[PDB]
Amino acid sequence: MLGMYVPDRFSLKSSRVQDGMGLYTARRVRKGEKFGPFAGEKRMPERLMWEVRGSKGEVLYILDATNPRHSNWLRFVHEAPSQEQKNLAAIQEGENIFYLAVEDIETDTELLIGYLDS
Repeated sequence: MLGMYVPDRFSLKSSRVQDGMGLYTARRVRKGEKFGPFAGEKRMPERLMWEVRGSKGEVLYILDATNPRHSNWLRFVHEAPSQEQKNLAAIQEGENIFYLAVEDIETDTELLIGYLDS
């Protein structure tokens, strides 16, 4: 009875960086908007994963979105093949991972995560 939830400001359309679907905007994203937190299963050390680190840089745990039942729609955001295509960057605000829009994003554009650079 339940479909996986995708907010209505986004759409799944054919990805331009991988086979299958990717997450696209269905309306504009303004520079500075942030999305999340990223959801996943908390793993101890032993893509679809984010290390979560403490104030001092020590690894607290890994968030693993491999299982769709324990994650959310941020898992559909593919990695940017080259840093020029990136329009989201991962920020760890406290202990949560958020995806931050680092430029304005037009409607009908695939969201692609990468590193903040310069």
